[PDB]
Amino acid sequence: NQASVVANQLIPINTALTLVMMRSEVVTPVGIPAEDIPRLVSMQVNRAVPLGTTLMPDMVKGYAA
Repeated sequence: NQASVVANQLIPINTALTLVMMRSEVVTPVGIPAEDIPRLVSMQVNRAVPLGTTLMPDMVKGYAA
């Protein structure tokens, strides 16, 4: 089924995303699609994102699908 991006470590506020930060899992509710990982790289989050949190569109500065 449909995988989303999930935080693979705590991602602090205002921190640019790296590939080691993002895993993919089938979770609900559904978040940013796992195929968008590659383009989230270097975008910043606007809040701290705890380990295992699904990344949602409103958490990433500048994201529009």
